[PDB]
Amino acid sequence: PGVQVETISPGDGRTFPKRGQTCVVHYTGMLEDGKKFDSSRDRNKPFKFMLGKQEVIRGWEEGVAQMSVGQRAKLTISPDYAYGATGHPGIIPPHATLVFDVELLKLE
Ligand SMILES: CC[C@@H]1/C=C(\C)C[C@H](C)C[C@H](O)[C@H]2O[C@@](O)(C(=O)C(=O)N3CCCC[C@H]3C(=O)O[C@H](/C(C)=C/[C@@H]3CC[C@@H](O)[C@H](OC)C3)[C@H](C)[C@@H](O)CC1=O)[C@H](C)C[C@@H]2OC
Ligand SMILES: [Cl-]
Ligand SMILES: [Cl-]
Ligand code: NA
Repeated sequence: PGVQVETISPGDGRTFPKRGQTCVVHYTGMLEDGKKFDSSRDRNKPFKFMLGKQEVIRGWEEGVAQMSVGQRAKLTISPDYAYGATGHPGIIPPHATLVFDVELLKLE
Protein backbone atom coordinates (compact mmCIF):
# COMPACT_ATOMS: atom_id res chain seq x y z
CA PRO A 1 0.00 0.00 0.00
CA GLY A 2 0.90 3.66 -0.44
CA VAL A 3 0.95 4.25 3.30
CA GLN A 4 0.61 2.10 6.40
CA VAL A 5 -0.18 3.86 9.68
CA GLU A 6 0.97 2.14 12.90
CA THR A 7 0.07 3.86 16.14
CA ILE A 8 2.70 4.52 18.80
CA SER A 9 0.41 6.55 21.06
CA PRO A 10 -3.27 7.18 20.43
CA GLY A 11 -4.86 10.47 19.44
CA ASP A 12 -8.12 11.91 20.64
CA GLY A 13 -10.12 9.56 18.40
CA ARG A 14 -12.26 12.47 17.24
CA THR A 15 -10.39 15.27 15.49
CA PHE A 16 -8.98 14.32 12.09
CA PRO A 17 -7.38 16.78 9.64
CA LYS A 18 -9.61 18.45 7.06
CA ARG A 19 -8.86 20.67 4.08
CA GLY A 20 -8.44 24.31 5.12
CA GLN A 21 -6.72 23.35 8.37
CA THR A 22 -3.04 23.69 9.15
CA CYS A 23 -1.52 20.53 10.60
CA VAL A 24 1.28 21.14 13.08
CA VAL A 25 3.57 18.18 13.64
CA HIS A 26 6.86 16.87 14.84
CA TYR A 27 8.51 14.27 12.66
CA THR A 28 11.55 12.13 12.14
CA GLY A 29 12.14 10.65 8.69
CA MET A 30 14.11 7.46 8.22
CA LEU A 31 14.69 4.59 5.83
CA GLU A 32 13.16 1.18 6.63
CA ASP A 33 16.25 0.29 8.67
CA GLY A 34 15.79 3.37 10.88
CA LYS A 35 18.61 5.37 9.37
CA LYS A 36 17.56 8.97 9.97
CA PHE A 37 17.61 11.54 7.18
CA ASP A 38 15.67 14.44 8.73
CA SER A 39 13.82 15.57 11.80
CA SER A 40 11.86 18.62 12.98
CA ARG A 41 12.39 17.51 16.56
CA ASP A 42 16.10 18.24 16.06
CA ARG A 43 15.24 21.79 14.91
CA ASN A 44 12.97 22.19 17.98
CA LYS A 45 10.70 23.75 15.36
CA PRO A 46 7.46 22.04 14.42
CA PHE A 47 6.52 21.50 10.81
CA LYS A 48 3.29 22.86 9.30
CA PHE A 49 1.36 21.77 6.22
CA MET A 50 -2.15 21.64 4.75
CA LEU A 51 -4.03 18.95 2.88
CA GLY A 52 -5.21 19.27 -0.72
CA LYS A 53 -2.32 21.36 -2.08
CA GLN A 54 0.12 18.66 -3.21
CA GLU A 55 2.58 20.22 -0.81
CA VAL A 56 3.59 17.02 0.94
CA ILE A 57 4.39 13.59 -0.41
CA ARG A 58 1.22 11.57 -0.96
CA GLY A 59 2.08 9.17 1.86
CA TRP A 60 1.73 12.11 4.30
CA GLU A 61 -1.38 13.38 2.53
CA GLU A 62 -3.08 10.02 3.07
CA GLY A 63 -1.36 8.97 6.30
CA VAL A 64 -1.72 12.06 8.44
CA ALA A 65 -5.38 12.28 7.31
CA GLN A 66 -5.86 8.99 9.21
CA MET A 67 -4.44 10.41 12.45
CA SER A 68 -6.36 12.21 15.17
CA VAL A 69 -4.96 15.15 17.14
CA GLY A 70 -2.39 14.04 19.69
CA GLN A 71 -1.58 10.78 17.93
CA ARG A 72 1.96 9.59 17.40
CA ALA A 73 2.30 7.13 14.53
CA LYS A 74 4.78 5.47 12.25
CA LEU A 75 3.90 6.10 8.58
CA THR A 76 5.49 3.55 6.25
CA ILE A 77 5.35 5.05 2.76
CA SER A 78 5.99 3.26 -0.52
CA PRO A 79 8.36 4.86 -3.02
CA ASP A 80 5.54 5.86 -5.34
CA TYR A 81 3.94 7.72 -2.42
CA ALA A 82 7.30 9.41 -1.76
CA TYR A 83 10.28 10.02 -4.09
CA GLY A 84 9.78 7.05 -6.40
CA ALA A 85 12.45 5.68 -8.67
CA THR A 86 14.35 8.98 -8.44
CA GLY A 87 14.89 9.34 -4.73
CA HIS A 88 15.93 12.68 -3.38
CA PRO A 89 19.35 14.07 -4.27
CA GLY A 90 21.77 14.16 -1.39
CA ILE A 91 19.42 12.34 0.94
CA ILE A 92 17.17 9.44 -0.20
CA PRO A 93 18.12 6.57 -2.51
CA PRO A 94 16.09 5.50 -5.52
CA HIS A 95 13.12 3.20 -4.79
CA ALA A 96 13.13 3.93 -1.04
CA THR A 97 10.32 3.09 1.34
CA LEU A 98 10.26 5.85 3.94
CA VAL A 99 9.26 5.69 7.57
CA PHE A 100 8.14 8.82 9.36
CA ASP A 101 7.54 8.97 13.10
CA VAL A 102 4.90 11.72 13.20
CA GLU A 103 3.21 13.42 16.14
CA LEU A 104 0.10 15.41 15.21
CA LEU A 105 0.30 18.23 17.73
CA LYS A 106 -2.59 20.47 16.73
CA LEU A 107 -4.75 21.81 13.97
CA GLU A 108 -4.69 25.55 13.29
C1 LIG B 1 10.82 24.99 -1.45
C2 LIG B 1 11.56 24.21 -0.33
C3 LIG B 1 10.56 23.66 0.73
C4 LIG B 1 11.26 23.15 1.96
C5 LIG B 1 10.87 23.23 3.24
C6 LIG B 1 9.59 23.89 3.73
C7 LIG B 1 11.75 22.65 4.33
C8 LIG B 1 11.11 21.41 5.02
C9 LIG B 1 10.91 21.68 6.53
C10 LIG B 1 12.01 20.15 4.86
C11 LIG B 1 12.21 19.75 3.37
O1 LIG B 1 10.94 19.57 2.72
C12 LIG B 1 13.02 18.45 3.30
O2 LIG B 1 12.20 17.42 3.86
C13 LIG B 1 12.75 16.09 3.84
O3 LIG B 1 13.92 16.02 4.64
C14 LIG B 1 11.64 15.27 4.45
O4 LIG B 1 11.76 14.77 5.56
C15 LIG B 1 10.38 15.08 3.74
O5 LIG B 1 10.39 14.17 2.91
N1 LIG B 1 9.29 15.86 3.95
C16 LIG B 1 9.30 16.91 4.98
C17 LIG B 1 8.15 16.70 5.99
C18 LIG B 1 6.81 16.46 5.26
C19 LIG B 1 6.97 15.25 4.32
C20 LIG B 1 8.04 15.53 3.24
C21 LIG B 1 7.57 16.54 2.24
O6 LIG B 1 6.57 16.28 1.60
O7 LIG B 1 8.25 17.69 2.11
C22 LIG B 1 7.75 18.60 1.10
C23 LIG B 1 8.29 18.22 -0.26
C24 LIG B 1 9.80 18.13 -0.41
C25 LIG B 1 7.41 17.99 -1.24
C26 LIG B 1 7.70 17.65 -2.67
C27 LIG B 1 7.18 18.83 -3.53
C28 LIG B 1 7.43 18.52 -5.02
C29 LIG B 1 6.70 17.22 -5.41
O8 LIG B 1 6.92 16.98 -6.80
C30 LIG B 1 7.25 16.05 -4.58
O9 LIG B 1 6.51 14.89 -4.96
C31 LIG B 1 7.27 13.68 -5.04
C32 LIG B 1 7.03 16.31 -3.06
C33 LIG B 1 8.08 20.07 1.49
C34 LIG B 1 7.53 20.38 2.89
C35 LIG B 1 7.62 21.14 0.44
O10 LIG B 1 6.22 21.41 0.53
C36 LIG B 1 8.32 22.50 0.62
C37 LIG B 1 9.74 22.53 0.17
O11 LIG B 1 10.20 21.70 -0.61
C38 LIG B 1 13.09 15.68 2.37
C39 LIG B 1 13.73 14.27 2.27
C40 LIG B 1 14.07 16.72 1.78
C41 LIG B 1 13.40 18.11 1.83
O12 LIG B 1 14.24 19.16 1.34
C42 LIG B 1 13.85 19.62 0.03
CL1 LIG C 1 1.11 25.32 5.88
CL1 LIG D 1 0.02 26.49 2.35
NA1 NA E 1 4.32 25.29 0.09
